[PDB]
Amino acid sequence: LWVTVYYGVPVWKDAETTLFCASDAHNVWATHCCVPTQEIHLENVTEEFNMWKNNMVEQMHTDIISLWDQSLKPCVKLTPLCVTLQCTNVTNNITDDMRGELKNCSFNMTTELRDKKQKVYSLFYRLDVVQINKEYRLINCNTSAITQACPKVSFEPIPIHYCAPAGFAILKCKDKKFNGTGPCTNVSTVQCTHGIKPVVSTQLLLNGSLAEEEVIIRSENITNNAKNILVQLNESVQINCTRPNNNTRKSIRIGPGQWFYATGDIIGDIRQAHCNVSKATWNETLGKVVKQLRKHFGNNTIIRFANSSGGDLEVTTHSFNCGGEFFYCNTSGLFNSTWIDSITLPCRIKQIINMWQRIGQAMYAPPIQGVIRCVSNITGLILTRDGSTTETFRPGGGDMRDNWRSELYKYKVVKIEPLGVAPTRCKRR
Amino acid sequence: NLWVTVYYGVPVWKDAETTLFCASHNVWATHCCVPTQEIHLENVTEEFNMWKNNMVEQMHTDIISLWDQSLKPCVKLTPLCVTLQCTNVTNNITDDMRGELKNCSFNMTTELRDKKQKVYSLFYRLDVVQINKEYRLINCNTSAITQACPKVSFEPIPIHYCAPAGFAILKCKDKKFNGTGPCTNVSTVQCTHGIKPVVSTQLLLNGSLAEEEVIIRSENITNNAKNILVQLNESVQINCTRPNNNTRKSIRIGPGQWFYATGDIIGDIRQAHCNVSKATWNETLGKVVKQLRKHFNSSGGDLEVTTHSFNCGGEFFYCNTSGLFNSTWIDSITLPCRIKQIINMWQRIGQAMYAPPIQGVIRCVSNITGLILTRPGGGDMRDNWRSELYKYKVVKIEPLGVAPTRCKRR
Amino acid sequence: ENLWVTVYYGVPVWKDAETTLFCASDHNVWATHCCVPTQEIHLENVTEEFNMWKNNMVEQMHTDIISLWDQSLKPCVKLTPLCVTLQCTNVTNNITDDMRGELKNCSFNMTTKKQKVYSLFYRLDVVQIKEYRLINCNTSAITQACPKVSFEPIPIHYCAPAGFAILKCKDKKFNGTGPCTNVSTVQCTHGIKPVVSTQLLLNGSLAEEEVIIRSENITNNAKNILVQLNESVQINCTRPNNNTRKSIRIGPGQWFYATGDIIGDIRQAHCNVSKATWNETLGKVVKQLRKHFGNNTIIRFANSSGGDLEVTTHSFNCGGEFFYCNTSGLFNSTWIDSITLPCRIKQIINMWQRIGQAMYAPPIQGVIRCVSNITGLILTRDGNSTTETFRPGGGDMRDNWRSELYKYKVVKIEPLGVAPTRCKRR
Amino acid sequence: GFLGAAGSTMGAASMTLTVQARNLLSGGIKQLQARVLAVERYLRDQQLLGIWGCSGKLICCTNVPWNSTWSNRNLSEIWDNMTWLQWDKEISNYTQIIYGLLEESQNQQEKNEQDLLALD
Amino acid sequence: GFLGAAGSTMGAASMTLTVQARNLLSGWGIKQLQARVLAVERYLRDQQLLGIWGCSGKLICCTNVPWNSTWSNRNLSEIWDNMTWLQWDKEISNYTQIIYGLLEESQNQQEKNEQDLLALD
Amino acid sequence: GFLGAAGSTMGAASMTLTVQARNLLSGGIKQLQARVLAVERYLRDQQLLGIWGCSGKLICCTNVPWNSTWSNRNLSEIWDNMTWLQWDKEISNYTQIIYGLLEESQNQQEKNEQDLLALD
Ligand SMILES: *[C@@H]1O[C@H](CO)[C@@H](O[C@@H]2O[C@H](CO)[C@@H](O[C@@H]3O[C@H](CO[C@H]4O[C@H](CO)[C@@H](O)[C@H](O)[C@@H]4O)[C@@H](O)[C@H](O[C@H]4O[C@H](CO)[C@@H](O)[C@H](O)[C@@H]4O)[C@@H]3O)[C@H](O)[C@H]2NC(C)=O)[C@H](O)[C@H]1NC(C)=O
Ligand SMILES: *[C@@H]1O[C@H](CO)[C@@H](O[C@@H]2O[C@H](CO)[C@@H](O[C@@H]3O[C@H](CO[C@H]4O[C@H](CO)[C@@H](O)[C@H](O)[C@@H]4O)[C@@H](O)[C@H](O[C@H]4O[C@H](CO)[C@@H](O)[C@H](O)[C@@H]4O)[C@@H]3O)[C@H](O)[C@H]2NC(C)=O)[C@H](O)[C@H]1NC(C)=O
Ligand SMILES: *[C@@H]1O[C@H](CO)[C@@H](O[C@@H]2O[C@H](CO)[C@@H](O[C@@H]3O[C@H](CO)[C@@H](O)[C@H](O)[C@@H]3O)[C@H](O)[C@H]2NC(C)=O)[C@H](O)[C@H]1NC(C)=O
Ligand SMILES: *[C@@H]1O[C@H](CO)[C@@H](O[C@@H]2O[C@H](CO)[C@@H](O)[C@H](O)[C@H]2NC(C)=O)[C@H](O)[C@H]1NC(C)=O
Ligand SMILES: *[C@@H]1O[C@H](CO)[C@@H](O)[C@H](O)[C@H]1NC(C)=O
Ligand SMILES: *[C@@H]1O[C@H](CO)[C@@H](O)[C@H](O)[C@H]1NC(C)=O
Ligand SMILES: *[C@@H]1O[C@H](CO)[C@@H](O)[C@H](O)[C@H]1NC(C)=O
Ligand SMILES: *[C@@H]1O[C@H](CO)[C@@H](O)[C@H](O)[C@H]1NC(C)=O
Ligand SMILES: *[C@@H]1O[C@H](CO)[C@@H](O)[C@H](O)[C@H]1NC(C)=O
Ligand SMILES: *[C@@H]1O[C@H](CO)[C@@H](O)[C@H](O)[C@H]1NC(C)=O
Ligand SMILES: *[C@@H]1O[C@H](CO)[C@@H](O)[C@H](O)[C@H]1NC(C)=O
Ligand SMILES: *[C@@H]1O[C@H](CO)[C@@H](O)[C@H](O)[C@H]1NC(C)=O
Ligand SMILES: *[C@@H]1O[C@H](CO)[C@@H](O)[C@H](O)[C@H]1NC(C)=O
Ligand SMILES: *[C@@H]1O[C@H](CO)[C@@H](O)[C@H](O)[C@H]1NC(C)=O
Ligand SMILES: *[C@@H]1O[C@H](CO)[C@@H](O)[C@H](O)[C@H]1NC(C)=O
Ligand SMILES: *[C@@H]1O[C@H](CO)[C@@H](O)[C@H](O)[C@H]1NC(C)=O
Ligand SMILES: *[C@@H]1O[C@H](CO)[C@@H](O)[C@H](O)[C@H]1NC(C)=O
Ligand SMILES: *[C@@H]1O[C@H](CO)[C@@H](O)[C@H](O)[C@H]1NC(C)=O
Ligand SMILES: *[C@@H]1O[C@H](CO)[C@@H](O)[C@H](O)[C@H]1NC(C)=O
Ligand SMILES: *[C@@H]1O[C@H](CO)[C@@H](O)[C@H](O)[C@H]1NC(C)=O
Repeated sequence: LWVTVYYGVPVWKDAETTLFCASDAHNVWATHCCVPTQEIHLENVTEEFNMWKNNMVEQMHTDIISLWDQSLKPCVKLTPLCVTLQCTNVTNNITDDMRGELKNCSFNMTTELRDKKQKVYSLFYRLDVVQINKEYRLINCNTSAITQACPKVSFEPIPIHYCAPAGFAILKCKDKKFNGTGPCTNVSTVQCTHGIKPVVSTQLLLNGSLAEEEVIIRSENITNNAKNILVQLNESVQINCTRPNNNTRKSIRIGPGQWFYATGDIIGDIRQAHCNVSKATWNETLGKVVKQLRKHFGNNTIIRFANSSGGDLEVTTHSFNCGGEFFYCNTSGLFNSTWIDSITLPCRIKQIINMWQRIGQAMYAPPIQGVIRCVSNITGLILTRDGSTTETFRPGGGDMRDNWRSELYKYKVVKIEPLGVAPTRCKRR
Repeated sequence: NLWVTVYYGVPVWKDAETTLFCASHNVWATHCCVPTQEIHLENVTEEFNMWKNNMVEQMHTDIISLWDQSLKPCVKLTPLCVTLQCTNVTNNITDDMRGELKNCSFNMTTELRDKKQKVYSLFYRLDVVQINKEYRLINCNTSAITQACPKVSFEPIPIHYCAPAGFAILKCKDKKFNGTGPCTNVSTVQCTHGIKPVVSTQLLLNGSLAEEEVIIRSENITNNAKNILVQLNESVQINCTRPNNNTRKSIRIGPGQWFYATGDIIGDIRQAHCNVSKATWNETLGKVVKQLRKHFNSSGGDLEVTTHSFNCGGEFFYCNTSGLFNSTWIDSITLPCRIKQIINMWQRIGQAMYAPPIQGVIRCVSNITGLILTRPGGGDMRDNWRSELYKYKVVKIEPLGVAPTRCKRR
Repeated sequence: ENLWVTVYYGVPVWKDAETTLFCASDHNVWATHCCVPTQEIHLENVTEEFNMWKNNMVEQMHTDIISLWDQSLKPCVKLTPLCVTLQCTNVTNNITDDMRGELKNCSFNMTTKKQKVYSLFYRLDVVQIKEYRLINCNTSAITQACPKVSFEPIPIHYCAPAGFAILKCKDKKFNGTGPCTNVSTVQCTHGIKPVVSTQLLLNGSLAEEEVIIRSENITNNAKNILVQLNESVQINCTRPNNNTRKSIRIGPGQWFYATGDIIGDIRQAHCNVSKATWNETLGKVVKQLRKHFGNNTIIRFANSSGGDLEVTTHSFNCGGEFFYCNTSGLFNSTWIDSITLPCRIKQIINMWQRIGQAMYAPPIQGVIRCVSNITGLILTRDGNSTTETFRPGGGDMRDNWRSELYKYKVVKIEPLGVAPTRCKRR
Repeated sequence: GFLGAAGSTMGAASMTLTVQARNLLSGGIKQLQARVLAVERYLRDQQLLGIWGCSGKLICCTNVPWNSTWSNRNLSEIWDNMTWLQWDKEISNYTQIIYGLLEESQNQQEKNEQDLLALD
Repeated sequence: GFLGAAGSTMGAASMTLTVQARNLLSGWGIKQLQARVLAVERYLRDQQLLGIWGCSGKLICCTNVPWNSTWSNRNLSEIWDNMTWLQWDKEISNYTQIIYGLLEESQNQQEKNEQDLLALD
Repeated sequence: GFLGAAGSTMGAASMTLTVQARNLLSGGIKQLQARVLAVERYLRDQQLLGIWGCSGKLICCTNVPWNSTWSNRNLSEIWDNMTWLQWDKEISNYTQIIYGLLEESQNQQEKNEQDLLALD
């Protein structure tokens, strides 16, 4: 027998590379994912997948942080804004739940000429100020610069697709009950991932993919209480969120081409922001989650759901960003049951945002005029388990990689190496 | 009995839009680092369209980009956005300059954060706006003013655009080519020849002349939304000056940060102006009219469009052309000029440049090689570059092809 | 008669070339830059011509060093709040009189509400305009170097890109120019520590057989002479004072590191060179200089001339601190147990003769001691009859790299060529 | 010169293939992008010739017959009385069909070579 | 149908090699240039190996280097009919450099022998 | 063993062409420029061998006769005497002449093959 050389051989190795972003043709993602956007079944291929070690997740995480920072990098800083504020209560046609939530603050700030100053006022939410010595300063003035987000820039998530560079391919696992790690016996090759919306939230994962047959419970180690449980639902739960106050925007010149966008006066009555979850739907949804948890924790085990505990209102609440506004909603009205017409969740609003658990940076979110309505789909949950016949589950969050693992779990990147040899009966002459 | 035969190196092409590169303390001399052949194509007829030409769009983009990179590493004049105390310039000043110049005193920073200084400088009226005798610089409203670095030369030099491998630039050599349609005298070139990036309005300066006749070109003749670019058959020589013998003072405003201020005029004070010969100008218009008949004062907007924007000696002039275009067809002409130091180029609003003063007296002589008419108009800029790039197009070379032959493999 | 052109590819030939080399190595500035990890072929019958004075590798290294330095200082605190008037008095608190007048206790108004703060400064960094200001507040911004960044030299290697090779001269007597008959091909250089110094070259390679004196056009007085020693001279340098640091907040998350109080008594920084070792070392240099200047020519060593502190003294970076030592105790003899060199310390540093940039070197806590190897000298000739006077000197950093990159040449591989053969018809 | 034969007939222009091929590989970030792209174009044309069994040739003959429906023109109306610029329009919609046929023919031929070298 | 044959045995997957070849070139700032430059470098390295072994221009190349039972002590009937290329690649993964070195040595000797015969036998 | 044969005569050095060839392609903006240049130089040499009809070969014989003016030497004074570095210097002024002749010869050879295949 003789060595025969073959080129174009259908083989591969696991690999880590840089994927590029493509989209479906002033949004950040639309601007970045400039490349515009089939599937090949691989019969008898049984490849091994590992969600918890998937490099595509780290790439997505890095791309989000980088774009966010590049987006804010050229925007006006609010350094000249942190002066002592003189604040009083907003008491005009305000309900009871809102008393003390809003303050009317006046202060001495700069103008376009170096020798001039102006007295201006703005409204602030209680969560954005620090009382001193009534006199206030903004949160984070003495620890970081606060950058105002540009009002023209949209952070609305749009679907994005990750695509392999030439020489690489993405393998997709089609096993309907795949639990993140292990062998997959139904594999296909794709050029790009499905459209993934880079939605940022805690506790409840919004606008993702649904499971096709049953609720799927995924964990790196289901028996390790230090790890999170990602729960993918097989139907969505619709959640209706709003910020009912008709607001205004007050543009203040702070320098030569530099503007600050202050919260202006509120038109009409002042009410608390909130989210509505259908009650029957939520109850049935948890019953399904519980059946699947029993498969790991015992069919005679008591399963309890309880709310969050420690941490700031970044993780103890359901954080989300819709309509350009940042909401921190109370989910204790959802995670309150023991297993053997609507639920209203009150919400808090903040303008000074510390993204991705960093402490040296902050963003100021300009006010949004009018009234905000958002309708979202709950597609999954993040649960944690308490550390002998009863188990207790609580909402989790904070580490964004776990949100992106809920979509990038079916995909693996491999490198194609189309060259090899094998014995044959031919001889070159 | 025909077989497919495959050929590589086939001399064919397609229209394409690709990136061209430039070849030659001047900004273009520094940028166009590449040093600098024409092949006649017999029996090749090609279609050209100057109004749909990516080469023009790239030249526009490159000029803006280069300008910004040039100003980026320079002194940012934000210490000057203070209230200025200003009076009129008097003493040996003519009647035509009354109220034209102002003497402004102000409180400026120094190299130490705990010290201040009182300085004064002259400004032209166009740069200073009231806000009493209290004034501010016109742009201490919308943006920062960057001082151009005095060592940097923005003198236009000829530059050449060159194609990357796999591409070619085709040149139209037809006489009396009006910027569109088929061209029968065609050749391939490596580069576009020396095009000077001269920035002006109404009158196009130091461009190419037509070989035989004045050529009238427009995207859509008989529309009204389009400019008419007139390429002249002969040049008209225009003599411009800023007669005032000036000086400078260097003011330190920070740790090695210098501001260049206009000093006292050390000679008499007179108005800037441009001259053209009267007969040459009258003959030039007669030729333009003769051609306009084969087909059948400026107004509206700011100085940048209503006047002849002109860069002479590095100084920025805004000349009145009503002395050139005031006649109905059916020894010299003098055009008064204004001088401005705060320049907002290319209709951008987030940027501004301070043009440092120039010592002594400025004189230059330029060639009028074309007009932009609509009645003078223009101010679009892309249209100035279209007057030099109208004869070029970029094509992509496509080396593979197949054809029937009687040759069978083996 | 019957010869035909035959084309060969993979022919072992080359041409002189200038290309870009990349760095490779085994919070340090070079450690994070030379991220590429790190092979010699003797050429049996190759004679090649080398010229260390026109070697492009030297210019490439110079450019890379400047770039890394400037890049590492970009994401750091810009000390503009310090360009204010200072009111300074002399420190007399337990000074041993060698240091009298060297340290000043400066009080100033920090405008970042204003606050009154204190710091100590070395005499060399303060301009007496009481009423003092820091040097360079009239010329350039001063950037504080980031305390976490280490500028300690580590060996680095320059490596050829594909298509290129580096040829190395292995002769033992190589004089810096001309043909070399022991040539080998290498992928990367031997490992060069980017040590910055003047007058004395520290921690370089030693000559293997004898002291080698290399210079371009040696009869020309306006040229530096690079003397490579065959044995090192150990030099012990210290900054005996026990310093502390004072952190002054100057913004929302930004701090200035000021020199704090000295604990214990205050003494002058100094370097120790053994007398016997220095005398034998210097004698060897003289023995070799006479080969160019004459067997009965008197050689005299004299100290440096006037000029900037940076070139009249022996400058070096020790522990991260910047020393400017007086070498007149070394270069002082006529040729026919230890030497103590007094040292000055400076915190505002202007490198590579640039004046538009300045760096503030944060104070270093504790006591500093370095043990360094003198591996070579940089001498110049003083403009005569029978006496040749030599002085230490030269501030051009390129010469500190020519001393290591003298054995290497970069060549471009040209694999294609033709020759006559007797074959035809492909 | 480059494209000197562009207006010549196909049978004349076929004699300047070396001239055209010779200048295709060789005539701030955008300059680097321009060079990378020129290399990619060059390689795609070379890969394609290799797939068709024409590696190393400017003129190569294959086993794919000419299907008359692609042109409906006879000899001396193609190699004469016509230029390549026009031919490139006459068959512009059959290019992908022809390329697919060329790839298939070569794959079949390599298998046949492999068998003959084993059988004999 | 890229990698469509993966999972099929070698005797079937060895056919339709054009598909995995014609799809190797047909694919931020610096990061995208790096992705493109790498794809070119990888392509060229594989082509360089085929060239130096005398397999330029071929997808299927017979050579004159004998197969060793040491590399794989198996019959053709249990390789081409029973194994997939992914399995085969693992089976002989430790003999790849040995085989490649032998292929280069063979080609060098062959070119010299051809030159000697072109020069009048 | 890259350049190991550099000091050897041409007759021996011609046997090490594979070690030289396999080391030519492999082994912030400046790193990309270095990589792009390595690729462009590699491809220019490969294109040139291909245009001369030598693609895939390290040693190729052509039909361009050797001119006694390019080098007035016997084979025994070259192959068993000179190193390649010396040879390269001796005939460097004829480089373009030889290259031009090599391109013309290959173009004629391809046309002759095409005519023979059509004739047979
Ligand atoms: C259309 O094209 C014409 C040219 O055909 C352009 O006009 C020329 O513009 C340039 C730049 O503005 C002028 O150059 C300047 O000339 C000044 C005076 O020159 C005299 O002195 C020099 C001394 O060496 C002699 O060689 C020369 O013959 C003259 O006797 C110089 O003083 C200027 O120098 C500047 O730079 C140096 C740099 O070191 C500084 O030291 C100086 O202080 C100063 O800042 C400069 O060289 C040229 O003279 C103009 N030609 C004519 C005929 O006037 C038109 O501008 C162009 N049209 C448009 C719209 O751009
Ligand atoms: C020529 O080459 C010589 C070396 O051959 C250089 O001399 C060395 O220079 C470095 C830096 O100046 C010295 O490093 C410092 O050593 C101090 C002493 O520690 C000793 O004892 C501990 C006991 O546990 C050992 O672990 C340690 O290895 C030593 O043996 C340390 O206290 C210093 O630590 C501080 O700096 C480091 C910097 O990374 C920080 O991480 C630490 O947290 C801390 O802040 C430091 O490690 C080294 O000791 C010198 N060697 C000798 C023999 O003196 C010359 O400087 C060089 N010449 C020139 C001009 O560059
Ligand atoms: C989950 O997906 C839903 C859509 O399925 C997202 O809700 C949509 O959000 C956009 C942007 O806030 C709304 O559009 C806006 O409408 C106003 C109308 O005046 C217009 O002025 C704005 O310019 C913009 O076009 C859209 O109406 C809304 N959809 C619904 C049903 O209300 C939702 O935000 C996503 N969830 C999360 C957390 O991202
Ligand atoms: C940032 O620092 C300033 C001091 O520099 C803080 O302001 C002081 O707060 C104390 C206690 O409330 C008062 O007694 C002082 O009179 C305040 N100083 C001034 C100048 O007003 C300020 O509170 C800090 N920022 C935040 C968010 O707390
Ligand atoms: C202002 O808010 C505080 C919040 O604790 C509340 O106690 C107080 O009564 C409010 N004042 C008015 C006038 O409503
Ligand atoms: C602005 O400054 C003046 C200074 O006298 C002070 O009286 C006033 O209260 C300040 N205003 C605000 C809103 O802080
Ligand atoms: C002084 O300036 C004012 C405002 O521009 C103008 O009205 C007045 O006529 C000027 N006086 C003189 C003497 O020019
Ligand atoms: C500078 O400031 C002082 C403050 O009293 C003022 O009197 C003076 O008029 C100012 N000078 C100028 C030129 O603005
Ligand atoms: C324009 O003409 C006048 C005479 O009417 C003359 O005094 C002046 O100097 C001329 N200007 C220029 C730029 O030559
Ligand atoms: C013209 O300017 C120069 C500048 O150096 C000066 O020396 C000369 O005296 C001035 N002449 C005048 C005002 O007539
Ligand atoms: C412009 O200057 C030249 C210098 O030779 C002169 O001949 C010409 O007449 C001047 N033109 C005008 C309009 O004054
Ligand atoms: C250097 O050359 C000498 C002859 O001048 C020879 O004896 C010695 O062995 C050579 N050394 C090396 C490293 O090749
Ligand atoms: C040593 O270097 C100098 C450099 O100027 C040169 O002139 C001299 O000839 C060299 N000596 C030898 C032996 O090559
Ligand atoms: C060497 O120096 C002498 C002066 O001492 C000078 O005349 C000669 O030209 C120089 N040689 C070279 C090669 O530079
Ligand atoms: C320098 O220090 C070493 C020990 O680190 C010692 O052996 C040597 O003698 C000292 N040299 C001098 C000149 O004091
Ligand atoms: C152009 O056409 C003429 C016939 O009209 C022909 O003789 C000439 O050779 C053609 N030119 C080229 C380059 O083929
Ligand atoms: C290709 O299809 C278009 C469809 O509009 C047609 O106009 C053109 O003539 C066709 N080309 C060929 C070669 O048939
Ligand atoms: C290759 O085959 C021969 C056959 O005689 C055998 O002796 C040799 O050991 C084999 N190679 C290896 C590495 O076993
Ligand atoms: C080097 O040259 C000698 C003759 O001087 C010869 O015997 C030897 O073989 C050559 N070495 C090589 C590697 O060619
Ligand atoms: C090439 O020509 C130059 C003169 O232009 C001559 O000096 C050189 O020796 C020549 N080289 C060869 C190989 O003949």
